[PDB]
Amino acid sequence: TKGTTSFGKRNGRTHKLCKRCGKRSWAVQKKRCAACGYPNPKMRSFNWSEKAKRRNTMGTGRMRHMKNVLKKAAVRQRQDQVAPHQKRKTAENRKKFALSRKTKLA
Amino acid sequence: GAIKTLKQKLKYGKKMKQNRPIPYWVRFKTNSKQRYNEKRRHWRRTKLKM
Amino acid sequence: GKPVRGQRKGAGSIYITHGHKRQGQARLRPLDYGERKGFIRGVVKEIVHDSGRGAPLAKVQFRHPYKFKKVTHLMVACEGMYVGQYIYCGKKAQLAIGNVLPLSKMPEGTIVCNLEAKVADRSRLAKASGAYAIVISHNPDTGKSRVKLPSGQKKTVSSQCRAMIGLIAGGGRIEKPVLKAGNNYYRFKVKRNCWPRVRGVAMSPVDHPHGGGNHQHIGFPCTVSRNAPPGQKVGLIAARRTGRLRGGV
Amino acid sequence: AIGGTRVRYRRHNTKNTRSNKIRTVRTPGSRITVLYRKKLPKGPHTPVSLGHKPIPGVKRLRSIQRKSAPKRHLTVSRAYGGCLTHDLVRERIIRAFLIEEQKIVKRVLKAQSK
RNA sequence: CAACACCCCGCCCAGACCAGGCUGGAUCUGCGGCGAGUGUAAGUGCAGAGGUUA
RNA sequence: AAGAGUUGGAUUGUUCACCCACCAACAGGGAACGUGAGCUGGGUUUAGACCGUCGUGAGACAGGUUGGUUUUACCCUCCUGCCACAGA
RNA sequence: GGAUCAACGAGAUUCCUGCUGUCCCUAGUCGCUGUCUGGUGAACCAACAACCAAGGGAACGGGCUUGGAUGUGUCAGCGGGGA
RNA sequence: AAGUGGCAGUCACUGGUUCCAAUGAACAGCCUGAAGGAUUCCCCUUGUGUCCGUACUGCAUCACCGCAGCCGGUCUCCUCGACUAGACGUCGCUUGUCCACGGACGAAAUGCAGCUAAGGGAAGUCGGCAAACUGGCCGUGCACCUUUGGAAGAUACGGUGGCUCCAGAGGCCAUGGCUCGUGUGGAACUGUUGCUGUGCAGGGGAAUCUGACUGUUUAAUUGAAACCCA
RNA sequence: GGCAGGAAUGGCAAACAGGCAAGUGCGAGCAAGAUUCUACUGUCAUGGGCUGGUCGGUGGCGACACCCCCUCCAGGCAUCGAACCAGUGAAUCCCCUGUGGAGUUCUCGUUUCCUCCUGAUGCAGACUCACGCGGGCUAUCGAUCGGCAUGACAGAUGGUGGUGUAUGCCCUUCGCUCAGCAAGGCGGUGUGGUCUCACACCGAUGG
RNA sequence: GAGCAGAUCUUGGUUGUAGUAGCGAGUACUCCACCUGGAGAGGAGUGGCACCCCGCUGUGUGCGGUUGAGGACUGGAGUGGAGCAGGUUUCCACACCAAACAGCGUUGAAUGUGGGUCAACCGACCGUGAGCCAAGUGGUAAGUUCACCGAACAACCAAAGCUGCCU
RNA sequence: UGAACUAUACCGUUCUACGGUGAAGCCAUGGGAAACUGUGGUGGAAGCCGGUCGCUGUUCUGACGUGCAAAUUGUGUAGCCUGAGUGC
RNA sequence: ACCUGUUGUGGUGGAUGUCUUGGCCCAGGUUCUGAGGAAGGACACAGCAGCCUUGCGAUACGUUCGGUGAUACGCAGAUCUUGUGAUCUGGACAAAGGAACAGCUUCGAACGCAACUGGCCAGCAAGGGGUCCCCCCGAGCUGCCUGUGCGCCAGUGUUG
Ligand SMILES: [Zn+2]
Repeated sequence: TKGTTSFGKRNGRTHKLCKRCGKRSWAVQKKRCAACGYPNPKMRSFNWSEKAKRRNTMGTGRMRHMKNVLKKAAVRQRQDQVAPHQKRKTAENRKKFALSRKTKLA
Repeated sequence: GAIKTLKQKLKYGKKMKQNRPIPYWVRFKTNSKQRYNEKRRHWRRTKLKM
Repeated sequence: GKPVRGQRKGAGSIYITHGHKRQGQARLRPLDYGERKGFIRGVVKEIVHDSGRGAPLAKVQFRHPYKFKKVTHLMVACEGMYVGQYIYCGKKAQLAIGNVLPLSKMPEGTIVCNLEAKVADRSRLAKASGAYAIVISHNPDTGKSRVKLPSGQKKTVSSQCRAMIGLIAGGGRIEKPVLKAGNNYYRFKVKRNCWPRVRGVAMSPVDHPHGGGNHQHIGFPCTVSRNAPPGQKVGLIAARRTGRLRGGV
Repeated sequence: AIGGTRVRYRRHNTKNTRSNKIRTVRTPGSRITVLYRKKLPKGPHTPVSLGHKPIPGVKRLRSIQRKSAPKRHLTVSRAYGGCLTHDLVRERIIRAFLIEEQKIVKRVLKAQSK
């Protein structure tokens, strides 16, 4: 019958671990992750669930390249907060710097 | 059962490794540290999804 | 509310044919130079039972048209056809049982089966157990031919359509009353998911235009129109008449 | 006798399929074990058309025993040997001979009626 | 302090537990006997349908 | 004059009714039409189903029919026995 | 679908036989409970409380009014009440 | 020289026989033949066999699911001796286990279970509900009705132990030796008339309504006359 | 690059189907793995190096038997339902005789119980007329000869060749003998020191 | 975001009930011995005795584990032996039960530590089946869990990348 | 999102004691002028019967109903058990 | 003894008060990802480490270099001091010099084909190792659409 005695026949596995999201949401039979939708290249995400986005947004993982580019951006930003940028070499000093270098090394 | 995938076996081994209590020397770390291991599973209590 | 059985069948998910263990299409050898100009010989190599079909089939082996080979075609068997029979296919074939020849070399009394409906087509008419057509008449003005079909109809088909001479084997099988429900169970288990058949008066109005009511009945005329949408096209579809058939049909 | 007289599957299949077929032998160590059988194929046969009868003079080997077997286990020393029985070979010969004779008769009689 | 009551240890005319009754040289545990219930114990020597052997 | 009594059955889910008897007599009533954490569940009154009539229909029917989970007390009191303290 | 209808039915009904604690009309016996107990030990429910009669009253009160009882506290039960 | 102690169930193979308006996979791989063509003349990472699973549990009374260490559920394989028709049921060797919260008191009332009960025998009750009767096998035998198949185990009658015998079937070696009916029939004796002695194990008959039958059904209140069938 | 062939895209998908090949001591020795380690005894698939004369040959009446690469086509094995009957074999189980050990013995019981075993593998053997288990085919003979016969539980056969006979020929399940192999195992009886354990001896290779 | 007695108000902590109802399917235990801080049982039991000793007196039907001796159950469709799915270290050993859990606790699937899973022959892997994907093409405003899977069976399709000899 | 319960289709695959009964076909045989027919066997069919595993779930309207259990339970009682059977 | 009460005290409990490396709000600036492999997901990596880390990748709580300048620390253990020098810090990050710019397992747009497989013991192959062969290891190349170029082609398309 419905409950206790049919909960015993409940072995098997509809879903197993997905290789994109590491979540036990990858449907075995129809090989489709129920969370990220693995086989298709886009990641599955709907606006009707902000929490589901929150749980995957950039900033919840290593960010092992975006953290570096963001720290670089932070260096630049906290320089430009001190003072607007001033290019070291421009059209008006290239020649002077270059001939100074030339005479100094010659 | 005996039948496994290599991925499943690596995951089960990592879970076995995680299933460990905090070192003794960790509480003494000056800025008050963890007292006990709050992420600790037991085969009876909670099952792995896998 | 909900769709109808004959509307969920056409969707074709679990109503597909149970054809996995069948033999394939049973058709006449295709039209080539030999079968058009003269005749080609084929050996009836085997007679076999096909699942879901009432007539036995025949693996008949011909030579390849242009290759060193042997093409083993498969056609519904003619009654009396035996293994090793040497059937003949073509325009200059003789009027013998099992031979396949155009509908023009046939006199106006011939009994034919495996009849084509189009030229170069391959045996789309008179193919069930004990089925046979009768060549009524020829017209050389058009190159066409009136034939009487098992249904009792009279169809006009070109005189280049090829038939097979004789009856379709396995005849007489509706002359045995199925005695049990299990016989029809095994019958349809190899054809398709169509048996048993719940009748619509026994359903609820959500499942069929006939369901519901405190007495099992149809409250409206059963004879439904031909322009009836799919979903209210249940009952007697565009019936020209009803009741017991007496006198002429 | 030792350890009882009940037995146990020893391979990775616990279903009574046509490929398990244990044998229940008794070992030198007074034990009782199973040894698995092997499928004995039907060996070559005459065509389904010509009666599906076994051909004598050939031993039944599985596929790879057939690949590695001596030639006498596989062949016979007749025409169509190993592929046809002597009777079918004989009717084949006689049908061929008589049909060629009739062909000769008819072509020479038509070149006569010329 | 004693005097008594109660508890533990005993027995039931009593009792769900309590309560009630009786008892301390009491009693308890056996043994013997009587009356009773069954129906003629094992072991060992009267017939036994027959078969078997000298 | 209300002390004691006022029964056994057949049909019917029946109260009632109606018969068969017995008897001194087989009176009439109440108690949340006493009494379902007392019982039963026959009936009414779900979901299933059949018939009849009604309705185009789904469906209706003091028209008939069949089949259909009645849970909990250890609280307080009353009652029944039981016991102690009586100290306030 | 109307009427017969063999066989079948955990279908509905009626009769007969046999058998019976269903009953007259109950009794005895037994296991596991309960009962006493060592260890452990919840929940339902809870305005506050917890003896009645009559009266009046949201017309059926535990409280109000007029009476009658009532020492406090138990243990096992109990199904009248706590609409 | 080179089957053979016995015979029971299981397994395997073999030879078949029945059933189907049902005829009961494919692929890789392998082999033979037919016709052509062509034809110089022991040693090596103990050669190579790389990669992954390999513990234990697993009809679990504690390893899974059921919130749990839940009397539920959950796939397959092996499967001894005696009684017996037996994979029923009862008991025993092998294996495993004594773990389920216990103890006293003959242990109230009530209860849930097992039994009995004189005389009567449905008077109980909506209603024979519940329980009881019967029960295996052998022999004799069996009615109405019938779709001729059944009904039917109709209904019914008799027997059944123990022991001692008498008949009764076969096989091998060579009509004698040996094996040899746990399989049947009869008789004598026997017993406090009692024997399918235990577990097990139909009560029967006669009608009306209804669905032909078998099958199906609302998991968790309805199993039906409903659905399905031919 | 030339010539000659070559329709019909690449995969996934069964830890029950298809699909090469391993058994015993279940041990040397494990606390815990074992057709995986170990000791023996095998099996399978596959690669490389080396050393004027060409349709493999022959025997049998036959069924057939023996010794010495390439292309294409035709077939076949893989390969297939279920039930029932009969046969043979296996292990289990039991019986008889005997042995070794043990239980009972108040009386009886030549009694009661255990054990007395044998795997894969072998280009080993004898049969195969299965003279143990049965089908197919061959040759000879030519039936029903007037009562047709043969063989089966039942079928089933036979001038489309029965019965009978024989160098008969083939395949297969077995079984049997041998090697494995008794050295192992099983039931015991002892010696030696003892030890962080090896030797000795006996006991059905029964029907 | 400014006052609580209520909203079957929300969150938390509690109380009575109550040491109560209970912890009653799967037949069952018993004796000796050892393991203990104690477990044939005492808090300074009591009189001498001045702790030893000698007397007297009390002890709950008695924790746990494991040998052995009995009594019983499983009774081969097993409470036995193997493996599937699931579990995922629960396997083994030692320490340890005075942290907690096991409706006891010298025991355990508990806790802590440390170990353990060896393959040419057992299986996945090789394909194929039902079915699916890419490709090819098409549909859609557009991605798609959009369509087709067609060597029985498709198309709108230039998918033979391989083989023999010469080089 | 879900076909792990559950419904159904397909692919592969598994399981199905012991009895009763006795269909066709067959053997011997009695009768008959013949057509036909009596008897004794053999044989082992059936969506046949009893009945085990198993599945289902009638009845007690039993247990439980703060349960063993959000559907189980009985030292009961029942339905089917070669098939339209059954599971994976 | 029990109950009721009032105090004192002790428990159970976590209300209050005070704060806060947190949030919320407003304003300003930037928006700086990826086939040269992103965002995410795995598995690894510490003497004693399980978790966490916008730690890290077989160079694995870190490597080079710069700024700083004696610590780090829960234990220990050798390195380290007027110094190539402990620690912390800076996008592997400053050098104005076209000087200098390391490494980064594995899935993932995920890229040879697949994959519930670390499979096909893929094809080709620089090299390294064991012994011309052969054997083992093996960097690296092989994804699609589109664009351009190069090579080879196809067409009873138009022509010569
Ligand atoms: Zn995913």
